[PDB]
Amino acid sequence: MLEDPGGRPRVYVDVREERSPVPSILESLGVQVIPKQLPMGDYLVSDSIIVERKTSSDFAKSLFDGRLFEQASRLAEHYETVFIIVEGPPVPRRYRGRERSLYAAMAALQLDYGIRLMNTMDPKGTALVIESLARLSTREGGQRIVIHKKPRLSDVREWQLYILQSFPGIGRRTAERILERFGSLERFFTASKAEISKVEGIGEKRAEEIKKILMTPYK
Amino acid sequence: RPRVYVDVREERSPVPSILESLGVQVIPKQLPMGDYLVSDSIIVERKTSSDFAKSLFDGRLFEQASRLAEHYETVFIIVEGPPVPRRYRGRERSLYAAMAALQLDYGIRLMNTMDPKGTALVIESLARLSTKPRLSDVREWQLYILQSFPGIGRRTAERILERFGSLERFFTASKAEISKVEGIGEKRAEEIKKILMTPY
DNA sequence: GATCACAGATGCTGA
DNA sequence: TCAGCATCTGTGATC
Ligand SMILES: [Mg+2]
Repeated sequence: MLEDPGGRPRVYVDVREERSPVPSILESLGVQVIPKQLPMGDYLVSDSIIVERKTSSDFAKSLFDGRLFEQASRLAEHYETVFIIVEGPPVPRRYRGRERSLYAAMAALQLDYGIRLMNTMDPKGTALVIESLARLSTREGGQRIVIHKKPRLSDVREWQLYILQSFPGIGRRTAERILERFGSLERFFTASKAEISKVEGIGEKRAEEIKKILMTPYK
Repeated sequence: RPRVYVDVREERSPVPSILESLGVQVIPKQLPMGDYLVSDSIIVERKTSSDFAKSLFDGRLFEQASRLAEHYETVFIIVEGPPVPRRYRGRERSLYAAMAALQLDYGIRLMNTMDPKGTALVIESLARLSTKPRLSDVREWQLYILQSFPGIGRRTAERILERFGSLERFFTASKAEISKVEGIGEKRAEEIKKILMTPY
């Protein structure tokens, strides 16, 4: 339903991912690819889409590490839309028979925290899926769809949001609202019980908690 | 014991037999659309990889996607086989793009399985499956929050709070003040203040 | 036609 | 994706 094509295709790569064949492929499809340290995940696609890239075997490996679902729930807490892209065959040779595990995980990542899975065949596939997501999610809409003014994509904003999210009571939406209000973390970290409760979604109780955290001296 | 309703016309599929033999109660119903009804909320659509592709290029896939999405809260399309069948090497851009569009514009969820075994494993999983961290002492929330800054460990978070005794105090300290803390140099300090001070 | 208090709907966080 | 519950809101009783 969203109609209009958006701006210059742009995404941020986390540094740990920078190494991939993926970024060069991405640039080769005309996507601007900016390598930065992101709080989480490997590709920042739009303000509310994070992408975590995993080879089918790292998918497997981290399922049994315990790594997978910790990472999973973090991503799902902080971004409104999480894509895990699995690159290569869903079940690698080395992992046959353990398939009941793998597919079960997939079904759980999907139902438990609403994460979204794409399976790609190679880097180029991942690079295509990322590029399409980038394009699709930009796009401002047509019939009866308001267009809002949208914050420019940045890593610095992402961390500003990651830092706000770490507070009790402060989640995805509120962190955003806190930024539009105060314009700055430091202006926010400086306001009063009163002013922090002005925010849609925060009450006296959560405001008190926040203030008390900001101010209580450390023994 | 998970129940799943299988549509009559899916019943030629190899999948349901495997389902049966994993303890899933396979019941045939006459489905309004879809291949397996996993709950009232959750419908599954099973397509072979080159069926997915064939129907991408017919324009049936997106028509089907439409009805699935309108008539059910959650929609899965399980695509059995490699995402890009040989017949379609060279149109992959078109395939993945459709996968992107299915998820962002229709909200539809995809799985990719390697064969009927996987598809049945996935279905069974869903059938069953729908059947810090921090806790409030202020001192601890403090060490948590600081530790979500780039580069900052627990030991550095400690030392930060030793020097400045308060977050509010740290959050307003000078680049020079901050970068002197042990385990925060110029590099990490620059980022911190950039984070602290960059406007919307 | 305005306030208000409060009970229950909304919409969030946190996973 | 969704439980659990904080925050918000619509309602209707009163002035
Ligand atoms: Mg990764």
